[PDB]
Amino acid sequence: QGHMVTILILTDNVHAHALAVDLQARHGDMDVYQSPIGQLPGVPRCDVAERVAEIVERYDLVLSFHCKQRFPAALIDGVRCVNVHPGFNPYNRGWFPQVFSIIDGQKVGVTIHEIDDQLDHGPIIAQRECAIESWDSSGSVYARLMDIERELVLEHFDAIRDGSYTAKSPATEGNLNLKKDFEQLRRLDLNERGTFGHFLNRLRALTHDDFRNAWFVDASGRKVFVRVVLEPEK
Amino acid sequence: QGHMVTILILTDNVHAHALAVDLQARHGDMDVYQSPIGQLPGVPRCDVAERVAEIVERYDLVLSFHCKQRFPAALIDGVRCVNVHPGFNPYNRGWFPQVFSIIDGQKVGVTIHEIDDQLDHGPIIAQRECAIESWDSSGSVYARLMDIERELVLEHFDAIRDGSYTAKSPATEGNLNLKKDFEQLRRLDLNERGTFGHFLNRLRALTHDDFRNAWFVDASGRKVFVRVVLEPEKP
Ligand SMILES: Cc1cn([C@H]2C[C@H](O)[C@@H](COP(=O)(O)OP(=O)(O)O[C@H]3O[C@H](C)[C@@H](N)[C@H](O)[C@H]3O)O2)c(=O)[nH]c1=O
Ligand SMILES: Nc1nc(=O)c2c([nH]1)NC[C@@H](CNc1ccc(C(=O)N[C@@H](CCC(=O)O)C(=O)O)cc1)N2C=O
Ligand SMILES: Cc1cn([C@H]2C[C@H](O)[C@@H](COP(=O)(O)OP(=O)(O)O)O2)c(=O)[nH]c1=O
Ligand SMILES: O=S(=O)(O)CCCN1CCN(CCO)CC1
Ligand SMILES: O=S(=O)(O)CCCN1CCN(CCO)CC1
Ligand SMILES: [Cl-]
Ligand SMILES: [Cl-]
Ligand SMILES: [Cl-]
Ligand SMILES: [K+]
Ligand SMILES: [Li+]
Ligand code: NA
Ligand code: NA
Ligand code: NA
Ligand code: NA
Repeated sequence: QGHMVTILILTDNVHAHALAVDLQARHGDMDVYQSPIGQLPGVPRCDVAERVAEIVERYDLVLSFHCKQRFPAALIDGVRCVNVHPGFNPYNRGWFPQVFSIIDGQKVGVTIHEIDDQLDHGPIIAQRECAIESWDSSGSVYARLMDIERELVLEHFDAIRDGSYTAKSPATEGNLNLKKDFEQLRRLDLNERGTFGHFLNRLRALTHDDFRNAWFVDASGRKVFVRVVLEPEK
Repeated sequence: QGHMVTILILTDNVHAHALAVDLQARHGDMDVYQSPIGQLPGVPRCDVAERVAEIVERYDLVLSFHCKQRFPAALIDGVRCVNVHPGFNPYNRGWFPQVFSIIDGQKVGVTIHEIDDQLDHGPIIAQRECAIESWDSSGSVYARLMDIERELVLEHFDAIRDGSYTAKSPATEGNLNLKKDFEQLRRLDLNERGTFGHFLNRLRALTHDDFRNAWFVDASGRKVFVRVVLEPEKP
């Protein structure tokens, strides 16, 4: 690779974009793009499936953040690809890890890994845990994860740039959540039974700033959105 | 007796006190005090238990506009006393009625009644139901209760003043909740089992603006306060 690694950053996430802009300031020989479905205003857009040859020619590393789908096989063939996933691989791989970890008690955190042909699966370069508190919501754990992502990436950047790491596969496969798994959690069945703790975990997992995630339908057919506000005694 | 009725209002609640002040424009011979329990800024105090004899001598009618001090027998027995109560008697008498009605499905509303030795008991002069929607909390219901209280009082004030009504006791005793019943409800047991509906009713019942009412203790012993935000979908 040597001393001049040309880097393509791909992300649709607002925090990771901001981090990428800081990396570009440090690195220089870097372009930062979003996908055809990103919502970052003014950020150049790249359809990776259609631009493979061009990417393989121009860049020495592709560094994605919070990637949701597989890369083209040819891209993997042609160029080193690394992803930054805001989960603790291999637990709750896939969509919105802290939502699922609030519910199931698995670790959450940030994982830098090589990209293979399974989602959030390839060999791990670096990772960092984020402890979840009994008062946390999705929103509050996520803000900490974004801080962790920044710290972790900045710590390991030169090694990622230089390829001077040796990544290691996780010992187990873990589990994967899909977009549809999140959507399925949103509907609250008023007749569902459980413990109060189970229900509070559900609510706090679906609480993320003012997103209208959780809803129920009342006996008259009216939909009602729900979120919780949790505050530890101090 | 119209203007010849000399009225005392005892009130410990900001909304009820504002209503009392408004009534003072409609009726000259009316005094407004808070009890020793009140924390209303600038409002003069009257200790009802110490001042019973003078109250009975000087007034023709005593109104409790959410007075927190219990009226002793000598007061209630010696002058007509009327309560304006933010519950629908005889259901969930006593403390914070809408909290308990959100959970149990009993009616809530406002009741104006003559006072006797029991709490929120006695002949009903007027009352009005407040509906509770699936998205309501204690705070949202209570705000409507204060609007209902103002409506009902303004409607019935002349009859109340003059004692011209024919009041009727409720046919059943209903049920009574005290401050301790609310303190106990506050604490959420994480191992309690129930329906999601039942749980949401508990949380919204304990949700009232930014009051830190509901709490649980986590596995490590840390207390955590909880409230819910419910928003119905707009058409
Ligand atoms: C102090 C306190 C209040 N609240 C809410 C629920 C309450 O219904 C509402 C108003 O509270 P408050 O203390 O102004 O209570 P009031 O509305 O003045 O009524 C209380 O006193 C009257 C003398 C009695 N007739 C009532 O039955 C009793 O509920 O605020 C809370 O949710 N938590 C609280 O700690
Ligand atoms: N005779 C009488 N009947 C009433 O219905 C009545 C009065 N007086 N006076 C004004 C007001 C008093 N209302 C109440 C309502 C609830 C409690 C109550 O829960 N008491 C608790 C102790 C409360 C504390 O520790 O702060 C108890 O355990 O008795 C007390 C007074 N009131 C109607 O509105
Ligand atoms: C899109 C979306 C996100 N979120 C929360 C959970 C996500 O972890 C967080 C960040 O969302 P987003 O930036 O879409 O996801 P990512 O971290 O995968 O780039 O926002 C919701 O709660 N509801 C939603 O509908
Ligand atoms: O209520 S909706 O889910 O339909 C719209 C969500 C709007 N907000 C999402 C969260 N951002 C803040 C970042 O989480 C503000 C806009
Ligand atoms: O958090 S505490 O419950 O100790 C105190 C909260 C005080 N707030 C009560 C609600 N009012 C608004 C009126 O309902 C504002 C202050
Ligand atoms: Cl949040
Ligand atoms: Cl169960
Ligand atoms: Cl409220
Ligand atoms: K290949
Ligand atoms: Li009362
Ligand atoms: Na290349
Ligand atoms: Na008189
Ligand atoms: Na005086
Ligand atoms: Na008298």
